[PDB]
Amino acid sequence: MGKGKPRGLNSARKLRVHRRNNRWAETTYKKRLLGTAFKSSPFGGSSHAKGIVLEKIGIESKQPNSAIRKCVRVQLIKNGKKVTAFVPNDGCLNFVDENDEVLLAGFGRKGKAKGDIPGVRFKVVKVSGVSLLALWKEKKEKPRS
Amino acid sequence: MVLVQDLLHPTAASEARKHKLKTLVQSPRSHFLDVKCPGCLNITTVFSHAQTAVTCESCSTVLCTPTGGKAKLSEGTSFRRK
Amino acid sequence: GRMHSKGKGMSSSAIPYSRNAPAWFKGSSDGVVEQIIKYARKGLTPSQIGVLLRDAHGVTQAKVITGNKILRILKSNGLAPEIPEDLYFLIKKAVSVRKHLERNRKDKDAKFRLILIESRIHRLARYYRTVSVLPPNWKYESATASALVN
Amino acid sequence: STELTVQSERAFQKQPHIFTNPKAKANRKTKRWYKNVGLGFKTPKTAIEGSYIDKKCPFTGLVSIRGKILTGTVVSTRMHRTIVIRRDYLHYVPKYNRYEKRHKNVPAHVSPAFRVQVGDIVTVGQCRPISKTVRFNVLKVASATGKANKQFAKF
Amino acid sequence: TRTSVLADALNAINNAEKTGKRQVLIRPSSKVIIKFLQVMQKHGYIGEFEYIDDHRSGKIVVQLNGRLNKCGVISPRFNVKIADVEKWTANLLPARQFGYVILTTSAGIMDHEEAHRKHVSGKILGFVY
RNA sequence: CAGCCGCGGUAAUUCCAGCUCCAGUAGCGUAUAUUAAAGUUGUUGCAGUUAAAAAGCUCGUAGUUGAACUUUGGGUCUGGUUGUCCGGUCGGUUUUUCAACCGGAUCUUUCCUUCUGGCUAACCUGUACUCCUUGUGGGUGCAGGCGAACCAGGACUUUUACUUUGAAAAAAUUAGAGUGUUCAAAGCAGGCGAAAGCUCGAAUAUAUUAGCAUGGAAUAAUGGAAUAGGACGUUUGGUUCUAUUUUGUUGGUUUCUAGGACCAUCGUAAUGAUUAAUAGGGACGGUCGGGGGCAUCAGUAUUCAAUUGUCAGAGGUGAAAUUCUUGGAUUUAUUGAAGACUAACUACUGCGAAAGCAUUUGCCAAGGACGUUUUCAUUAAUCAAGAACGAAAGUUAGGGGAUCGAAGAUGAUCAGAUACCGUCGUAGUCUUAACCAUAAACUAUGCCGACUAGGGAUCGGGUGGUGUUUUUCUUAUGACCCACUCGGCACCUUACGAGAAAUCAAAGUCUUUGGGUUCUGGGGGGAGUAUGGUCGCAAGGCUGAAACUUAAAGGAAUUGACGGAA
RNA sequence: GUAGGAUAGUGGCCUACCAUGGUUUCAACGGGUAACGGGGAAUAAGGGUUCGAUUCCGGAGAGGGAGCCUGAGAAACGGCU
Ligand SMILES: [Mg+2]
Ligand SMILES: [Mg+2]
Ligand SMILES: [Mg+2]
Ligand SMILES: [Mg+2]
Ligand SMILES: [Mg+2]
Ligand SMILES: [Mg+2]
Ligand SMILES: [Mg+2]
Ligand SMILES: [Mg+2]
Ligand SMILES: [Mg+2]
Ligand SMILES: [Mg+2]
Ligand SMILES: [Mg+2]
Ligand SMILES: [Mg+2]
Ligand SMILES: [Mg+2]
Ligand SMILES: [Mg+2]
Ligand SMILES: [Mg+2]
Ligand SMILES: [Mg+2]
Ligand SMILES: [Mg+2]
Ligand SMILES: [Mg+2]
Ligand SMILES: [Mg+2]
Ligand SMILES: [Mg+2]
Ligand SMILES: [Mg+2]
Ligand SMILES: [Mg+2]
Ligand SMILES: [Mg+2]
Ligand SMILES: [Mg+2]
Ligand SMILES: [Mg+2]
Ligand SMILES: [Mg+2]
Ligand SMILES: [Mg+2]
Ligand SMILES: [Mg+2]
Ligand SMILES: [Mg+2]
Ligand SMILES: [Zn+2]
Repeated sequence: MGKGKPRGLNSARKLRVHRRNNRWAETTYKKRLLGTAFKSSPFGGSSHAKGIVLEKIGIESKQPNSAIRKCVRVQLIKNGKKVTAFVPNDGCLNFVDENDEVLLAGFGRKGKAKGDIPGVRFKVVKVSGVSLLALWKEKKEKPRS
Repeated sequence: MVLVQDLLHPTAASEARKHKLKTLVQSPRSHFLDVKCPGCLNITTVFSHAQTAVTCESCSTVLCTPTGGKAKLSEGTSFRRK
Repeated sequence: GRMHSKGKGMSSSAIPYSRNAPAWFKGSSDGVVEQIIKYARKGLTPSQIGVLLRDAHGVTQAKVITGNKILRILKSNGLAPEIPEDLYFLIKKAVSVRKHLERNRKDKDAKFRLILIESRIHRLARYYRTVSVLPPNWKYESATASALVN
Repeated sequence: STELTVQSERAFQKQPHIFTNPKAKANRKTKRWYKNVGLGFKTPKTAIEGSYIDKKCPFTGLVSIRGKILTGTVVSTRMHRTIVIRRDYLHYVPKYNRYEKRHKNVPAHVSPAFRVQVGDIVTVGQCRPISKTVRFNVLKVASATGKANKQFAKF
Repeated sequence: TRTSVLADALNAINNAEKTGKRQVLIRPSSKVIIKFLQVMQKHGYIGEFEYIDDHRSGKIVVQLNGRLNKCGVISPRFNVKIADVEKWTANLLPARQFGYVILTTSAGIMDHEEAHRKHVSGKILGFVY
């Protein structure tokens, strides 16, 4: 068996073409090419996005572990799209409140779900210009209302 | 046939057995059978695999009928070898 | 291993070791050439002539005894046909197949065979063109094929 | 391709600043000026002997050969006084470490010195821009015949 | 078709070695092949070898010593620019110390070391370690 | 909390605090990209029998590739370059006893491009023969003349690719030499005197794509003399020239002549075709075949009908029933019509590119295998464009319709059951004219090539057997037996070769990775969908997403458990 | 292509007259680029892969598109219309 690919000394262009063709099966590559992040993906293919807290929503978790996961329905400012952001640590949701500006981040999985929280893709990071972790700690205090 | 065949000189028997192609050197085993007909006293150098209704030099006697391989020498006919 | 079929045989003519003449088998080169020419004139194709030489007379190959082949000799004399022999045969076969098809519209295998033959002919024609025997800008196909044949 | 008529435009054409003196009485009449192009290229006799003018001829005109000297087979002879050379070559690609078979054509001006047919190998010298694409000028048709005389097989 | 005759021969040789044969029969028998064989002999990987004259193409017999391990042939005859030689050797051969990379060049069909000595490289054929 | 695995259900080492403790440390976390890891994009370097993956099949232009063959070998000197032989030496250097290694000149049937001339350096020389140890140690020296010691101009180069060294690829960057920024990251500085002046530096290397330059002639192609219109040249004629140099200088004409070019004829030479690939084509030969088309023959077998006979039921059942006639249905016997099909034969049998193809004979062409001292000489291998076929069903349009028989009626069974089972039975099934172009079109194994381990068979060719029998006396065909031979539809062991393993003599010769090619796949789903194209009468086909979702989906086997399996 | 016109000059740059070419599966043409090009950057066995708005070299632009003055040099925008 010569094994598929042409092993000729002048078979280079063909090989290149083949490689290119193959490239469209690789998912990451495809994404990079087509601008799926730029055309979809609530964020603009960005790390973060500021968004308005439309409402506090407890979401029921996937399976095995059973609980309500204190998420927030956020409306992204730049695009106008509506997403659901999980809110970390104990309480935290109280701190976040309602109708606040909220700086979101990706959850970890380059999109996709994060473990058990179904239909949820984002960590709330900052609420109206602080930081959720900090608030939880009480190392830093909130700037009043 | 195993390990140390010593391949330049086989026994001739082996060569004979193997295909007229699949020995050391290509060499055919077809022969120019020098046929004599019953009629005229003259010798026809008949190749043993004729592929033809082999007439004599002139007279229509019919020497050999071309069977797929070696020719059947029609009727009681006499022949020399090569 | 065969051009068209999936049958990979070696039904084949062996050829002897000595490029030199098989001593005793006598006659003359000139005579042989003359005979060949005569055969050509009569209508026998090169291969046919060779076969004839082999069968009844003491010739083994012309390449051996004369030095030259048969086709070359014919060319020298002025006796090789316009269309080379094999090619001609192929063309004839194609024509026959076409005729058969015409006779019997519904016949798929036959049609396939015809197509194959045509392809073969095309290949051969191309080769000839590349060589320089059959002049260029010339397709040996179907409608004019018959005309070419006869 | 074409040729033959000599003086056959709306205008009428001479080798510029070059004079066919009517007072003087030579056999040639037309004082055929010609150029020796150099670089080890001969002036073809067709150019010096004949009649045609051409500004864009490198032997009977004002075009001067300089820069690169390409060669190549001719694909198209269809347009007037110019040829389409087709310059085949190989392009390396290091990711695979092999080659392509690549194309590039060259439309080049042909002086009626030469007879150029399709599938003729032609050496061509760079020069002034003659036209839109024609920046090259034919100096030597290498395949003069290429089995033209020896076409017929019969003895 | 019978492409790279040399390659085929090499493969056959390898097979023979694997078997534990003391000798090989090779059909086509080229110039290149012959050169390769000679090189091998010089190195010390092969016994006698003899070209039969089938009044035709060729037909070699090689005496195997039991020393050959692999007798490889790289596929398209890649163009080697002297520095790349080292890389090739690294890729193919076990150890910086021993083995050869039989490559044709202007000077002749020679091993890699020989080429280096000459100061002349070219296109690869095969290798022996 | 947890990237993931997961922890949480009153004993949390995973949540929330203290102590301990770890890691990193003036840093450390998080988010998204991206590189590595990913041989999970593979040229190096992956997979496709089953895990995703071989187009159903063959044809086929591009492309990619492609058998072997033309200058090999020996001698004779001559340059180096490090190990050696002592340091011959004031830790370094110069030869010899030796070496391998890399060149160069040559000579070997051998030209390295050839000449028109410049310079002929040199002595192949020998013109006077001797400055002089008894000499072939040594050179003042110029008519014939070795030209390689260089030019300076022709003539015309087979052309590449490949590789060589070189010249060019701005600095910064990168690599990198030197140097005490106190160290470094850096930076191009510095360093030394009488410290009156002097003085090292600011390197080198890379970048390979394309062009330029030169050496090399292996490899790979290309080219040339086969109507030789061929090569040379003391040809001998010629033909077309072109044309400068002297005839005082202009305009001629023709010369001598020296350079083109072009047909003759004379000579010269070894005058000119490599093989004929267990490559390929084609002829020939006997054959082989359930290969194809068209044409007929059988069995028939079922069904309806006809005539024929006989008086209670026969059909059907899965255990069981419904269901049909009796004014003999069935059953018995002869026919007729129709369109079907083509058993037995029938096999680890044969053919065909697959789909597929089994009664007869005939016709019509084609085909493999074989055999061949036949013929051509690279026509060859595989293929994106496009092409040829292509099961069944379906389709339109025609013929028939026996039975089975999606639809539909209908009889039971079960909690129910328009489901089996049951009875019937439009479409079809079958065919003929058009399409369609799909299949578990499956060997779930692309093609071509080569090589590696035993064995018997088995089909088709073909050899040899004083073999046996046929028997019309020797026979000669035929038909076996046996051995070998090539050929396709096929077991056992070890695998050292493989493989995840079932298994595999290929699915082997693969991390000891490269014979030649086409095609396909990249977690599962969403989805063969959406969309657009395109192809169709349609049904559908080819083509073919993403969003979003999810931690498994698979494969193989092992032990179990289980099974209205044995 | 021929001729002109123009230009600092070459040139279908433009005009007249004629010819029918020219490119293309060795992907022309079209579409996209969250593309200014290169030096280079990140990664780093070898081969690679991704990035390069950005200190250097080029190229474009001065809200958009157009036009021009002056001038050796601008189709300038810290000139004009
Ligand atoms: Mg649970
Ligand atoms: Mg074969
Ligand atoms: Mg084929
Ligand atoms: Mg506790
Ligand atoms: Mg990667
Ligand atoms: Mg994989
Ligand atoms: Mg599969
Ligand atoms: Mg399949
Ligand atoms: Mg399919
Ligand atoms: Mg070869
Ligand atoms: Mg550095
Ligand atoms: Mg009925
Ligand atoms: Mg049979
Ligand atoms: Mg039957
Ligand atoms: Mg196709
Ligand atoms: Mg049907
Ligand atoms: Mg039923
Ligand atoms: Mg019911
Ligand atoms: Mg997928
Ligand atoms: Mg002009
Ligand atoms: Mg960029
Ligand atoms: Mg942009
Ligand atoms: Mg930039
Ligand atoms: Mg931008
Ligand atoms: Mg700039
Ligand atoms: Mg602005
Ligand atoms: Mg402006
Ligand atoms: Mg401003
Ligand atoms: Mg400004
Ligand atoms: Zn007679």
